[PDB]
Amino acid sequence: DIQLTQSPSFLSASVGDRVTITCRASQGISSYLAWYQQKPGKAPKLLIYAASTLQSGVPSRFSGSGSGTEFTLTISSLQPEDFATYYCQQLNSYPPAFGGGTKVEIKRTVAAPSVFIFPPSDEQLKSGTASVVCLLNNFYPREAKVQWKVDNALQSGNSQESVTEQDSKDSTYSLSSTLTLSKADYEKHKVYACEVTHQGLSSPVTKSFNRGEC
Amino acid sequence: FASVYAWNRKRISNCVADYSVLYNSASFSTFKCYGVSPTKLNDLCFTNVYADSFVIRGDEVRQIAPGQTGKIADYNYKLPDDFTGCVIAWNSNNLDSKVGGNYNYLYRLFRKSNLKPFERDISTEIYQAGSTPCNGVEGFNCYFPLQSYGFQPTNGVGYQPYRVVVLSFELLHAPATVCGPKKSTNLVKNKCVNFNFNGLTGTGVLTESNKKFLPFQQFGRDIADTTDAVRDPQTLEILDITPCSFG
Amino acid sequence: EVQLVESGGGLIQPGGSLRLSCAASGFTVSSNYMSWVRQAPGKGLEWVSVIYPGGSTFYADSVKGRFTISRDNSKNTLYLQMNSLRAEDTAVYYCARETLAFDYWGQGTLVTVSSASTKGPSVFPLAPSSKSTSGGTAALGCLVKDYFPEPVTVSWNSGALTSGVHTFPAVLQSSGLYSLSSVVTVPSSSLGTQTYICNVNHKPSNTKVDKKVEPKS
Amino acid sequence: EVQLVESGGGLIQPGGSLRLSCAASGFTVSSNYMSWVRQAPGKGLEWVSVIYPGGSTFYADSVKGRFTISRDNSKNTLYLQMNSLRAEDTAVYYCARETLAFDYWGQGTLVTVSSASTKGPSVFPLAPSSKSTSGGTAALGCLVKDYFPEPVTVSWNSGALTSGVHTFPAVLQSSGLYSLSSVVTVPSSSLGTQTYICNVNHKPSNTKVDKKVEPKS
Ligand SMILES: *[C@@H]1O[C@H](CO)[C@@H](O[C@@H]2O[C@H](CO)[C@@H](O)[C@H](O)[C@H]2NC(C)=O)[C@H](O)[C@H]1NC(C)=O
Repeated sequence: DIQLTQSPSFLSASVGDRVTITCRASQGISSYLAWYQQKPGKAPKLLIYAASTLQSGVPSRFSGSGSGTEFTLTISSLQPEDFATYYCQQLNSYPPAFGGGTKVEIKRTVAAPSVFIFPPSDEQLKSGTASVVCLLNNFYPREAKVQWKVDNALQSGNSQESVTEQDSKDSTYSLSSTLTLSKADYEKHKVYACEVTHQGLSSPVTKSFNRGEC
Repeated sequence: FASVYAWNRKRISNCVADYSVLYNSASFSTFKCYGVSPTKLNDLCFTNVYADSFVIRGDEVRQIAPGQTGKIADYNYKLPDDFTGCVIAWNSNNLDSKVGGNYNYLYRLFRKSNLKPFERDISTEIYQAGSTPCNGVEGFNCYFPLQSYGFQPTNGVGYQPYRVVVLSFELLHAPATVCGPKKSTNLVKNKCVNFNFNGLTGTGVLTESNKKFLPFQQFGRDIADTTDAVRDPQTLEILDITPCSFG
Repeated sequence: EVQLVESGGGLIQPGGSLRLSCAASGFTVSSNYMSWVRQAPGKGLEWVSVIYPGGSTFYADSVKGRFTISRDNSKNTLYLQMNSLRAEDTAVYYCARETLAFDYWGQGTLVTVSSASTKGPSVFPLAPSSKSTSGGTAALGCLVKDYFPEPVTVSWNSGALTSGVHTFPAVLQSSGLYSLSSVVTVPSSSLGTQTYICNVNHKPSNTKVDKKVEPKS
Repeated sequence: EVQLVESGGGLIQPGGSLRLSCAASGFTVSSNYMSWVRQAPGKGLEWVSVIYPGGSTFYADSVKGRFTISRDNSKNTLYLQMNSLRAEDTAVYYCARETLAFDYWGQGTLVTVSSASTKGPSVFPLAPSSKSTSGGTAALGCLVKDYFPEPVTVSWNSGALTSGVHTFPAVLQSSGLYSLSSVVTVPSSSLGTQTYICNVNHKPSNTKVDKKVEPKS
């Protein structure tokens, strides 16, 4: 029997508020564990000691609440800069069990994207392939749609997107969609268009170019 | 009981030890014997028995054994590699764990070097980590070396307190010492019998005597030096020993 | 105070091997509980091994055996010599100084794929254009594609521009190679005016190329 | 049915070593006579080792000792761990499933030179020209030179053109490095018209470069 700790993940809030995260303990543990802050693409940093005695070098926003089981952390008066996951552990015992991690989102309001379409560089068309990039800059609701169209034909299954972590300054997202074609197939059509749908747009925005027009 | 980092040490000495009341008490969760299997304890004699006592977690009872590693066996209590005694352990959640946490049971978690077997270390110097002289001050590069089990009654097994007693039989080079209890049947009389009177082994008919030893003499001898009277150890009466018939 | 740095990650196949050196930048690795923490990408953490100030091992469950930890106090180095990687550990490795809890633990990567490409970039500049221009600002960037060895970096002007510079997560194609594109916005009055050169560095290989992005012809 | 593939070849010096993995793509390597067949280039074959369904070794004459075979049935892998290569084995290695005769045996290479260069290509495009043009067709190609690690490949248009594409045997210079040139003919009406990009891949290294060939300026 090992302990299996659990967490109600995927939080979403606004700044200056109260939020509270609990950590189950599916066995009788005592009262010695720890919380960590894992910003994305970085090393963890422990906040709560082996109970609630918050380790030094931290602000006054965290309040670890300890018990026999069902431990619980609480953030009051949020600040835009805590974009990361929070884990549980369990000191003392050698092989320790870790949590499941809770990402926490940060609500904003309404901010449409700047859109921009980039045709393939002349160097790449030598190589024999065409990447067509479309960029969506800064934007709260990430539930954006990127529809590629080639000569007004909606393109399915030759694109890839990725999205950035919520920005620590202005709490926005940015998205890059890449359409990949062969040189041969690229040279068979004229208008390349990228149509972005988003809540901050009253009707969708299309940025487009015409292959071969300086 | 006693802490785990300053265990106790009782030196049991000359007496009559009955390891059967221990072995069959069924109240012990762990009774391992290493030098000697348990049932043959009440049939051997040594020079000294030592008994060490302390309190640990539930799942650290597997480090009280010859040849282990871990924070307990490394530097709290180390058993030599040719141990001879037995290790006994039983759960004690109701006695030692108290609501809010019993912070009186500490253990050592930092030491320069692992203990020699049966060595003991009650010092409390700051475990200087960083090259920077600690100067007896806490902070960075210097940890206090003792931590405390915070025992609580709602702890899963394996975190509840177990009490442990380690019996170690040793045999220096003396003349003798403690051994297990002896026995005896019913001294019969007027029948050719095979007898043993605390060492005197013989055969013959036993009969009530009317001689009077001095009150420190055990058996009597004849001219030509043959045992012909004994004294019964329990009732302290003199009995003659005549041979049974031949011809 | 203490600034643990680690080195030794790369790419290898099963039955391979690899020594990792948790270089104790900082003091006294002779007398501290140290450990290795592992996480696969997109997953929670996992614990690997641990050394005692006095010498003990206690390896984890699945990596029981086939995996060795040691220290060197005079060099202030922790040594992790592994071998026979089931390639199922392809993970991001951390070494942390357990001080009654943990904390103080650098970072370092590894991948154990059953292949090798190790090639490097295919860089193109995505020019600033009026289709990207809107009012006061316009965006330009660099597309770095088709590379296997995951850790790759693109900076803007040797690390000068930090405003608007946003590198998007790399994408894994069906071909098996990664690709990404990093873009930055800059006032539309400044299309070609100043320097905007993306510095592409591929650390598993030794690729270093600077590409200038200029408005479309 | 059974499509044995092998992996593990490369370059090393004497006293070196190397594990080869005859990956039994296909079934039941637990119960089959397997063996290693060797040939030096320009030479006839030679037999190396053999495993029985039940475990026995019987190594060859010159490679008696210093050379170890084994299997793994649960992984369906044959393992050939060698060491202390007299460098006199520089050869092309095959592993074959003996089924009362032989057959069913993939391929795989190795070289044991007493040096290392490992560098890769030096690619130039040999342009189509009127001195190469004659009537209806004209020839163009790619010259890939100065590399040590023998296995190198050049394709035309990512493997598209199979007509007229002919890669000539690599030549070994006095410098010690190899060189070759692959040429393809294409209608003279189509000098620059379509795509003709040679894809150079160097597998011991990780070199991948595409070079376009166009008529002379
Ligand atoms: C050894 O123990 C027995 C009892 O176990 C003692 O027997 C007692 O002797 C006295 C005589 O002074 C009687 O009054 C008691 O009733 C006896 N007890 C029993 C249970 O029979 C015996 O005396 C002891 N040995 C010595 C030397 O005192």
